[PDB]
Amino acid sequence: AGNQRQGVAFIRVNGMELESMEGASFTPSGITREEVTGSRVYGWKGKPRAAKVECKIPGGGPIGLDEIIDWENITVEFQADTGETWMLANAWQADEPKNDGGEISLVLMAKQSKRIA
Amino acid sequence: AGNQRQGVAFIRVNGMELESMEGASFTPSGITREEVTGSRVYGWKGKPRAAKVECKIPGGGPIGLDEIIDWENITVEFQADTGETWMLANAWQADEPKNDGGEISLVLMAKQSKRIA
Amino acid sequence: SDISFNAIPSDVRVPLTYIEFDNSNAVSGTPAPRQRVLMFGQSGSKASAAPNVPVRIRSGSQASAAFGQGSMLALMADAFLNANRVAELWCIPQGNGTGNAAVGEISLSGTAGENGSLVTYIAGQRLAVSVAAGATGAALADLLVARIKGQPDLPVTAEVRADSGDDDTHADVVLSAKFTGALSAVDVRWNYYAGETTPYGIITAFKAASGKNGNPDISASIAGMGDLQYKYIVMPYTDEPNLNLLRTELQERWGPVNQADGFAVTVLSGTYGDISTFGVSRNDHLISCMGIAGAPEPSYLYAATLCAVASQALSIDPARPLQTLTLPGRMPPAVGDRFTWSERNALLFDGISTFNVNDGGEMQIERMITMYRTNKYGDSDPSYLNVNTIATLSYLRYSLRTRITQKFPNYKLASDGTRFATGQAVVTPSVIKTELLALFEEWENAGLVEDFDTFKEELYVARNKDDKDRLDVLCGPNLINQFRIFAAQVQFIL
Amino acid sequence: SDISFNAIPSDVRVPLTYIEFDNSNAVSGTPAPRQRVLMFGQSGSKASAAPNVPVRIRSGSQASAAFGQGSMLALMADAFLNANRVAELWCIPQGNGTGNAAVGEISLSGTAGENGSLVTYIAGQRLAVSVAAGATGAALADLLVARIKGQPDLPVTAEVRADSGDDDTHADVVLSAKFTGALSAVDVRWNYYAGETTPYGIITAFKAASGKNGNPDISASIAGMGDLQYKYIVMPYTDEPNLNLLRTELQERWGPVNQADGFAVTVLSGTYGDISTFGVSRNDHLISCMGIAGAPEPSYLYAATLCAVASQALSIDPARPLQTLTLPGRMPPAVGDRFTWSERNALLFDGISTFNVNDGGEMQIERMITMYRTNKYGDSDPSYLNVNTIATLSYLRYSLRTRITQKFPNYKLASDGTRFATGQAVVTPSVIKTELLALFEEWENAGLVEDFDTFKEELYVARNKDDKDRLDVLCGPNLINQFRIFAAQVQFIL
Repeated sequence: AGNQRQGVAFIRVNGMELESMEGASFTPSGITREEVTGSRVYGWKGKPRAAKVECKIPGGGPIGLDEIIDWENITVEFQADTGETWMLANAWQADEPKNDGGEISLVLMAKQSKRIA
Repeated sequence: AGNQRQGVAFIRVNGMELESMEGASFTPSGITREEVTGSRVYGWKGKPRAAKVECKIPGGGPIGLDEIIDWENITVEFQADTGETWMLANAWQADEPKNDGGEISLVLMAKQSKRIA
Repeated sequence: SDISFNAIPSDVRVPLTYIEFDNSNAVSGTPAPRQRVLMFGQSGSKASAAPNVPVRIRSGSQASAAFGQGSMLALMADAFLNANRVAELWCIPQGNGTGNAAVGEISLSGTAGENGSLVTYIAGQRLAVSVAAGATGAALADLLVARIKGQPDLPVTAEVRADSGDDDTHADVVLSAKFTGALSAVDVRWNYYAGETTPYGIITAFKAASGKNGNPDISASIAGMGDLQYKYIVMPYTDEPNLNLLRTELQERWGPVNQADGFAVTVLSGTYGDISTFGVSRNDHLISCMGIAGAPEPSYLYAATLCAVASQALSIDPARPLQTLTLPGRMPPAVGDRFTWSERNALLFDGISTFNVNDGGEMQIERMITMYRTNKYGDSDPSYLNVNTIATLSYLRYSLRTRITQKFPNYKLASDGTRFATGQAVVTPSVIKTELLALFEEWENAGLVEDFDTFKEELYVARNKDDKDRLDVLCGPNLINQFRIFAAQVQFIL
Repeated sequence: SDISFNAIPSDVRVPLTYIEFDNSNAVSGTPAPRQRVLMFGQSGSKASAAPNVPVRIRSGSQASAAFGQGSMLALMADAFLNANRVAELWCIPQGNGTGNAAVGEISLSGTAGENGSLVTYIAGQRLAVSVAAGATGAALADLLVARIKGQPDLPVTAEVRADSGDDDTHADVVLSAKFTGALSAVDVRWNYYAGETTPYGIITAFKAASGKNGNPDISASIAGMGDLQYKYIVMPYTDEPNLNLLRTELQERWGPVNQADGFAVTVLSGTYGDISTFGVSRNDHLISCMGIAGAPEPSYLYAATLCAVASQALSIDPARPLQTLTLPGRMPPAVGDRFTWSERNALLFDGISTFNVNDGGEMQIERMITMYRTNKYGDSDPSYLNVNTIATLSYLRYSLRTRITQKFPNYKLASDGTRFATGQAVVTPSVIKTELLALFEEWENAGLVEDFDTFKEELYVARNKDDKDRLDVLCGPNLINQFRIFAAQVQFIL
């Protein structure tokens, strides 16, 4: 809004909004720039990057864990409470999913994310 | 001032002052001196260094994240509240930008910084 | 529409490959906004281009068709395109001027007593006719007339004439130019290269015309140029009435109002004294003239080639000196007609540029300077002397304009020390100070300015107390030096 | 209106960027109320500035245009601006004085027997003319006259003259200054740097004028200065009638009534005895003079440079000694014309400041002291000696005035011990006591005063028993010392 800052974020997979915990991460897909020095400082150098979305889901919810561990081609939407939205298409569930005391960690990853709306 | 010490720092990119969090870093560009010992202590040895500016920006602000991840040739100005100013020209956004709970980390980097004003 | 296609319909639907052959070597019409040049020249009869109207020329054949074969402008355009194929070329024709079309006559007499060849150089073009034993002057004149009629690029027409009670061998050829003007006169030589000689018993002579012609007026042409930025201008007419208008227009464009920088390159052909007098007379900082004596080719060809080379070199880099660049296809004068070291030094001190002759037959630029010699009060002034200075100043102005109009499209002005805080799109004189410092860093890294601390200490940015919407800045750059003179002293021990 | 714009209209509405190039290097007109200085100087003919009227000068070209090229004031302003670009500069022209414009003649005779060069230094300006084998003195004189006419910054005019029954080689050049005064005479040298010599067979000599000139009156100029506070004043006229008026005005300003502190910096050129006599004669604590013998450059240039350097240094800090600061662009005298250690020590004991020559060719300040030498009863007095003392006293007075006028704009006075209670805006002598103690703490932290307990014990604040609206305070500060002499003794063991 006029002075509103981002306090919470919403993550939606295939239209189902996920019961996400506090502290949800988001890494846009782009170019990672490194540093080059020889006898002096010369410039930077690029490296491709992949979009990542991280969150935590309580256990026993509407969405089962077997469904979570079987996501290969899904649509992930990351929306901030202020109104900023990013869309991830053909995403997949990466890393090892674990149910640690009712906490399930999602590492939903995609090869390209664009800022819609 | 007469007894004023640095309490806060302001970072401005292309004239837009950034909404920076507490604890903003700044590494001047110069020569890093190492240590040389053989059978005795002989002296030091140099190595080039690159200017770095680090800060954090809240999510949902006036400046979008897509703009942040697309900075290749920008002007970065680091000014202390007391009056010390450093200018970074032809800077770029380095490392991986992440939106972790409304926090965006900037690693704005340049190959040379001079103290203006 | 960049490539002009012939006999290929624009509405073709058969999927295949269409290949055409054309002898003329056209130039790609890629826009070059930073390399727009303009050329002034005369057009002869049978021309299809309206006078005082600029037209884009991209091939020699197109120029010849538009301005007529053998015209001044067509030859100048061909010379420019034979050396620079990257810059935009615009040519605007002129009128006809005042004077007479006659330029002189070539007198041939005597009889040849041995086999040989007769080589005549008219306007820098070699014309060779075989000479047989016992041949008379009249037959050689007829062969020369036929050869001249064969050549379509000569800006002269030749007719045979024989009269008087002299021997039948004598017969002189009358030459008439294709246009009227001060540059209609041409040069005639019979031996330029080594191993060439007149056959024995043949007497050759050339008598120039007595009348004097005048260059056509350029007021309509200078008024109809347009509003584009022509960075370089080619003016062959070296006369006071035209140069005054050109200087007025250029100095009106050079001012902070128009900001459309322009430069003019001219070449003057004549004796050393005349060149020195002209250079002393003119005191403009926007025109550079190169003096040459006894040039086999007309002056405007040299002017076109020099302007093309200089434009390309300065567009590549505005600070690199023009010290050893060569002019392709331009014949240097004779050995006895070249200026000595003292003459070249005096010409450089008199505001006249000088050239040099390579170890072979190539002609190379030596040093390019402007006509500016005297301060406003009458003292000597080394500023505005080298063409590199003007080029660098123009580039700096363009870069500053681009940076200001790009980084700050439309902002709001506030005084220094006011508390505006984050978010607002206001500009403080300190902001402009920092942006100018960054631009200066870019300039220094590009290799244009040398000293940074002095520039920073001499900077001053402030608001205007009357306009309230105008920001006044006073800056001084230290233009970098050029490597010109290498003085050495050798102390041998033997 | 801080930046003077040329050819740029003040009423422009097209939104764009306007860029102009100007050769003159102007100085920003930022106000500097604490660094206002005034300069006295003569103006030659063709001047456009009204006499006895102060004008703000911000560039060398503006000064030259206003006071005429080659004038004393223009050269002084250029010298000041070449070393100090932060202080406000005000220049007030003078009249013409009495005397004659002739300053001497340069006599050249003989013939050159070898190739070489002739270098003549007139008023500290190098003038080199090429010398050819067999050249006569008359030709060299003509070349020298042409070179002098070429140089517009020389405050002399040169004419050639040849007569008498001597050889045709002999021909002397007559020099005439651009203004009349005691400083119109100049110095002429033929060899200043190493590796320079007169060509063999050439005899050169200089004969100075016999008449004596007088400095113009400054009564109108000193009356028309205004009411501003000129902290530093440049006076080149070293004569008793002018210095008496300057001393009267300065001591009237130095008093507690006017409170507009001012200082004057002068340079006297002459023999050691004359400098010593002048220093002994003058006994003022508001004027500092530096003595120099055999100076290639005129005295006022040294005065301007020294005043600029001293003003900047004292404005940065009033307590830092002036021990190693260098004077940029000022040529030191010859090796045999520099004062020895004993001469410098005697000059310092005689109230004359001394300079020093750096390891290279740079001239540096050695120690700056005032003319004050003698107590009122005739005894010796070390007070009011160093310029740092006067600067510190002026700064302390200004700071105390500012603090009193700021913390207590308009109050009401009550006696000590009265019961006024909270709320009322009355002031007690104890309040002023505490405020003075706090200001003294600030002064000590700033690095100006050393001892606090003694200052507190010597303080005394009381009301006046007659005015009833005036508070009388008597305080004594302990001005901090400066590190001048480092005495060492080495006891080697070998």
